[PDB]
Amino acid sequence: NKDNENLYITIKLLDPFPDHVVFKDLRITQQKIKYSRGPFSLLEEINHFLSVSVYDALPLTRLEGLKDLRRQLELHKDQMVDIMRASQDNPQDGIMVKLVVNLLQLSKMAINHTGEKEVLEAVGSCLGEVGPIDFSTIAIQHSKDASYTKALKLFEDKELQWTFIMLTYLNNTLVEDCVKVRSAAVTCLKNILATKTGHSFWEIYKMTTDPMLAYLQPFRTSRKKFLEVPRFDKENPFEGLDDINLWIPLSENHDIWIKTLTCAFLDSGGTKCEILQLLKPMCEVKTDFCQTVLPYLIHDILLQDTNESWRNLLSTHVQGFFTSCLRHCCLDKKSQRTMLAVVDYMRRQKRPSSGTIFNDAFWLDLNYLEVAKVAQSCAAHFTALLYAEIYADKKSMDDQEKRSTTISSLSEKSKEETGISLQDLLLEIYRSIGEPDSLYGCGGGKMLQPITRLRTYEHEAMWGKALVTYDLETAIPSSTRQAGIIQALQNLGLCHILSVYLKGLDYENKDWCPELEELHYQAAWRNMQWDHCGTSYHESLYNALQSLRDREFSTFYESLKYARVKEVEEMCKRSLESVYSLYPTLSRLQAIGELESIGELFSRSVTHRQLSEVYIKWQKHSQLLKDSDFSFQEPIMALRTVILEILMEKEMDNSQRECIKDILTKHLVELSILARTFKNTQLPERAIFQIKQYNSVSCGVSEWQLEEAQVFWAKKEQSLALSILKQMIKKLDASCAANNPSLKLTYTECLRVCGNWLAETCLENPAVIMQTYLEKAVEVAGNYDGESSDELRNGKMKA
Amino acid sequence: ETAIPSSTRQAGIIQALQNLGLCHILSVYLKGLDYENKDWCPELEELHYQAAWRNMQWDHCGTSYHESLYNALQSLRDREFSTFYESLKYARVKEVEEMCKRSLESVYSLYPTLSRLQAIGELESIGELFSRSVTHRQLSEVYIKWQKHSQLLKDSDFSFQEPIMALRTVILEILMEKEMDNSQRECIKDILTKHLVELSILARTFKNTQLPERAIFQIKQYNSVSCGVSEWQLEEAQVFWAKKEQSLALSILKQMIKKLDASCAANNPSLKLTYTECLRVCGNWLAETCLENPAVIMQTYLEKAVEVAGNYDGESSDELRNGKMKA
Amino acid sequence: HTLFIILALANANRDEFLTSSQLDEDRTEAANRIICTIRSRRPQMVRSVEALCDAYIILANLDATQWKTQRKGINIPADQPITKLKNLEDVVVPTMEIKVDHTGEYGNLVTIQSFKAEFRLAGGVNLPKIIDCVGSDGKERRQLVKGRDDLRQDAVMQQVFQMCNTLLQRNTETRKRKLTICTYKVVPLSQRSGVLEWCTGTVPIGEFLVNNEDGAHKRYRPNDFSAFQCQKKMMEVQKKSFEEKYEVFMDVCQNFQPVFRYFCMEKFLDPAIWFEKRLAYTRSVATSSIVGYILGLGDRHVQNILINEQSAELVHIDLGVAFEQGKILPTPETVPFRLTRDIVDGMGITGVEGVFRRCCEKTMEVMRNSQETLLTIVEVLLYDPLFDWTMNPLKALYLAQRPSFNKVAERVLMRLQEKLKGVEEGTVLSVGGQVNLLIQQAIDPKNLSRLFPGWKAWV
Ligand SMILES: Nc1ncnc2c1ncn2[C@@H]1O[C@H](COP(=O)(O)OP(=O)(O)NP(=O)(O)O)[C@@H](O)[C@H]1O
Ligand SMILES: [Mg+2]
Ligand SMILES: [Zn+2]
Repeated sequence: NKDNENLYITIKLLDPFPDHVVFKDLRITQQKIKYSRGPFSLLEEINHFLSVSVYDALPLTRLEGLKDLRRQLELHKDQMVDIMRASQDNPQDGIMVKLVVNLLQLSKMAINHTGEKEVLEAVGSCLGEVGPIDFSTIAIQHSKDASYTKALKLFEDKELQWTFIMLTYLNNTLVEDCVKVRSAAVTCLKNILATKTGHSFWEIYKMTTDPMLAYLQPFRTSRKKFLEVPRFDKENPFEGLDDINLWIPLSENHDIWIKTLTCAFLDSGGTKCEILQLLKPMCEVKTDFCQTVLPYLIHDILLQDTNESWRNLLSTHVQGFFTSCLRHCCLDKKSQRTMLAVVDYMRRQKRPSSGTIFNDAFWLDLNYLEVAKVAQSCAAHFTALLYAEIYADKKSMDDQEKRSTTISSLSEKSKEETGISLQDLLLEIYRSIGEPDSLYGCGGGKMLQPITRLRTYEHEAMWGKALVTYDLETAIPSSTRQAGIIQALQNLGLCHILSVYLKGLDYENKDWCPELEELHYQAAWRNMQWDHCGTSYHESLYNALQSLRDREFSTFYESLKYARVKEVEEMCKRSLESVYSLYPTLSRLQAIGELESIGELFSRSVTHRQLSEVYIKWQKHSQLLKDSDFSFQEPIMALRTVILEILMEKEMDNSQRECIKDILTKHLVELSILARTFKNTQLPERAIFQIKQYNSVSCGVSEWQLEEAQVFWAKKEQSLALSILKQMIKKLDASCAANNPSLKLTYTECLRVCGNWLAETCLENPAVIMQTYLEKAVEVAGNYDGESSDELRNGKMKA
Repeated sequence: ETAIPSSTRQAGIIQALQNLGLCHILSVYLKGLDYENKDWCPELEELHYQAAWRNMQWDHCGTSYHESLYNALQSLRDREFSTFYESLKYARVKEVEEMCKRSLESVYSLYPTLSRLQAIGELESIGELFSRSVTHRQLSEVYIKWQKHSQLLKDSDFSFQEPIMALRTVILEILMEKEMDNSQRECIKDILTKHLVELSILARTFKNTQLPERAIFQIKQYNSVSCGVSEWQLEEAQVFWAKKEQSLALSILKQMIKKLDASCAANNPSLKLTYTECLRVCGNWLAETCLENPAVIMQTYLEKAVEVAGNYDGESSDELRNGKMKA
Repeated sequence: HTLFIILALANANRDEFLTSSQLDEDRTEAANRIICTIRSRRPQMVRSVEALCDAYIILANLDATQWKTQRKGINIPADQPITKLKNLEDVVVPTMEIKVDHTGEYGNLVTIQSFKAEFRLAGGVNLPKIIDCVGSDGKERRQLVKGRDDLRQDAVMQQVFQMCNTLLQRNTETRKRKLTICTYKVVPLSQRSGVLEWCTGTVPIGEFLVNNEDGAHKRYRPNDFSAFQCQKKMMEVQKKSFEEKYEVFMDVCQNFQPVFRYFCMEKFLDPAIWFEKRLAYTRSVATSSIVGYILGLGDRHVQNILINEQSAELVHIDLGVAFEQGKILPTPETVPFRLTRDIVDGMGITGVEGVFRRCCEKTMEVMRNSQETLLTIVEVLLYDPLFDWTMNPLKALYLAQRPSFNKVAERVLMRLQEKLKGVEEGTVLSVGGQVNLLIQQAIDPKNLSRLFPGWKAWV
């Protein structure tokens, strides 16, 4: 059926078949169908992958598409720079962050399903190909159906929108395996379609084109008299809902709680809309339907509320539920999310009385501080922030009305009234959000507390102050005290000091918590302490490195696979709302991918071309990370340095290890430059020392000496840098005689930098500086006639 | 660097760690070094004894200087005065003998010896006070003598004054940790607080920030926050200001001012100086940071401090005269 | 990118043609020579663009004072030649921003197709006309045509804003924070008439806040003082003592609470989108305030600031007053920028603390690191013979109405250099200290009290 025009579009979009001999003919048929228009670029491949995603929610069928996307991301990294540059103007809808979100959603869908390990591994590899690239966005957005939104916009009446939502849900659940659910859905569909509202929905909705209209044709029937929903007048409609036990049973049974609450709402006589009354059989078989319909039932009750009796009853019961959450009791993370969704839905509805959005935010008399605290507990950071702002505004308005206060005073009143500090809650909300600038907005609370000071020092990269405070303070729990001490020591270098400190800590303490084992393994693999010898990340990395040294590739790949799966699983259970929560995971997956990629090079023969290509790929991907934070780039550079040093320490009888030595020297120079950019001085010094371990001083000087001089200049040591650069210039003058094209760039750059430094320090007259350094560099760059190069052009431009 | 000889490599590492505080880090580093190495050269034993007596690690237990000091401190704790005096005599004799064999041409070669002999003399002088009964007058006289001799050392380098202050702090803490059933240890607590405040000021003068923070922490260990604020809180605010943390120092000083305003009602002469100094310092800091208009700064801090210092009529004092002059 | 500028220079005196010093005639003759040189090889484009410019000038010269009370749209009279011209494939849209390519060939550019027959009017002293331009792609574009005003100063200010944007782009600290200045294309056509980009989807902050019919203050705080009452009270105390002005301003501020924070609440119901829009608004305000202080931007009243409905980013218009010429006004401006109660309230509960202060510090650091380039650009501007940036009594009275050049340029350059180096009152101030001083000066009620009531300090 390749020639079929109505089936060609859907055949083009199906997932590629697995790479096997049996699937050959279908594979060529699919590739020629898809590539009939022409070759697809990286952006087109990503767009095709995302269009395929919306069809079937089964992760097993997407394994081949995941591998194909990995291949395109691996061999089309050049187009990723153009893709990111094209999304700079509008980073909210960036295709890369959308792809990452879709992959993470697919991984979440793969949890608790057969063949999940392969899907998680493929997703981890895909997220390892693209690292923690700065997406210029803070909030994670989810893809929404444009057709569904347009259909919602078609209906103006709220009841018609409710009818459309219920009918869409019933159509969606009609394909479920359960037969009782299908029967209930069919009965509800017939009941809704038999009412007058269903008929009006059909008349309004028949203009548009939608398969749901065709699916609902057999259920619809034409009758002279419209179906009448009986209305019963209860003697006291409030007795069903006025029960504190009914609202909070909380016996670790959320399904029966939501079912009983929905049934109690349904049997109440307050409901006026006809379609909601007929949803009881569908509600009694599905808890998700009950959770979906509960906000609609509450809204319908409040619309018909008279004398504010229902409003007061719902306000006091919801407030009691929220207080029972705050307590310490021990509620299920589903009930809180359902109530948060109820509050969010009610916040978007217009009240019958004329008013603004602020008035609409108070359908019920609720204390939004408690709701914000629950949302923060439920990891709804933006919702918690909005609720906290609403609560603060409402309390300020109430105080102004009563009288007819700063943040600290308002927090004190909140603490003395409800026991929750607004400033503290805003502090954890902003920390969870992770935006660096917002942390300074709410800092007046707990200023003298050592934890806040240490967090501020770590955020500002004040590692020395953090180490001093960690050593000084004792009341802080030990586990995080040595965790911070080790982190501060590592960030300042001090590898030998950190190793001795770890040895002494292990000597004085026998109990070993997982955090200290994690840090010990991190220091062991970072310091190449190979004599130390579920599994965690750094432990897996250390085991993989030892397997690489011992040429045990099977366990090396098994360990890398296990680490990738564990990282993806750990990322799946997070909230997935803040972009900053993805960066450590993306960096870890990138490091794992780089180690896996270099594994094949280590296994087979070592050649100059393969190492050059690997270094070029590393440099290109590092340039793709130019906007990433140093905390997400430093582990990658450390792993690259460890890998290169492991390659060099391998037995090398071919006498061609100079290529690896040069590659490591260039990598360490780039690391020194990157650390200098981020106002770091210990790491560039360590990199210079590592370079000097494998290198020496000869007649022909090299670039790392200039890098060392720049590092010494950055350390506010002007005399040392000037003396080093002057010695470099003297050696260049005595050595080269306009014969080495490679030394031309080094000589020109050294002369220009020395002249600029002398001009800045005012240690020499302008005449001598011009005669000796600047015009000399210009003459060297120009008169040598070593043209036809781009680096020479850049050097001449700078001079 | 690794090619440097190990003995001086860990000697420099220990010296750098000690000069930056990091007492727990230095202790763990020493324990790990002793774990990984069995040979023990005299330099490392000297540094280990120095850290043991400086950190009050009393469970570690010819003789050298710091070893003699540590032995004397343990003898002081155990009330073994005969060996305490014998150890101090031996340390003094050894120091003089070591100074005799030097060239004796450079004045700078005498300063470490003079500082060590001063520390030995101070420990010997406080030994008699420890041996006999503890009284307020004797402690006051000893503190006055210490302050006068420290003022005699106002031009000395910090490297020659820091060990003396550390020994004084250790001596005071040893006096406080002694059993005290007379309920008059508050005098020793106040003396130690004043000594630590002076140490913080001296370290701040020499552009040192870790030692003032350690002294503030030690003060906070033995002190708390009450309705009537004290001077060490102002010293802590000054230390935080010296650490280029202007927001923290300003917030601390503002809290101090609010507590003073709510607590005192022109009734405590002692709190008058603290309130005036806090107001003047906060006003100067706000003026430097340009975080407030001149009208509000004058109305709230400067003229308020002047009014507090003048209208309270707590005259006939020299500290009040200095505070009024500064305001 | 150059034909319109040369034609505008050559059409300095075509306003009275259609309806001084020797440098003027020399410039006109040189512009005519350049036009003939361009027309030598491509005559159809030059003729078409000249006809379009003449049509714009004729449309601008139309009085159209009868439809002042009409806000539904008036049909363009058939006498205007702009209706006759259609399908100008050789004229790129002046309103749109044309990307610059290294190659000399320009292709696939959006060209003018036709113009709608209906034009709108905007409020003001004079009556500008809003016309719609249809491009080759068929997408309508709104253009504002202004008369009896000089638009070259606005174009120069837009160029400086573009330079500030480019400086902010190449620094990673501000590129990460996406600190940009909203810009609109200004195309001067003569010494008296011109055309400029109309910011679609934007509303004045004063229109949103203190509108008489459906203002935010009236909708959210009916019991508070009305905008008219506050304006009348401020105008009454104008001829009074400074203390009386201060106490009147405090009394008005007591009965006028900011409600600008509700813009994001009523326009962005999603908490994630609301947070993104609020962060973008705070970053835009901080960056615009720092840029305005660096350039000495003045007359930043409610009607001169536009806010985008879609992106919640402030747009600054009417940039005629700059280089601290507002301090020379009869009522001096004592605030470097507008940081009124509504502006701070719209930043969230944290106010100026947090994102606003850090962004201001980053922008000031970027400005300081590029002091030489900014000083060179300002030197280029200040010696432009056609740049009438100096304040004159006529402009001073027009701005505030109620019912040696070399020495001045050198003083302005010295003041700018002191600002770039952190010198404020003869002392060296760090970036944080300077930012704190600017925030304190902007939010000081005493400085706001002295300001002109038309600036609406209480708003
Ligand atoms: N570029 C623009 N984009 C959108 N709206 C604009 C633009 N320029 C002006 N407006 C609108 O026009 C109104 C009047 O401003 P403007 O057109 O500058 O006239 P004006 O106030 O009389 N100024 P001036 O002629 O310099 O005295 C503003 O309040 C805006 O609503
Ligand atoms: Mg205007
Ligand atoms: Zn509980």
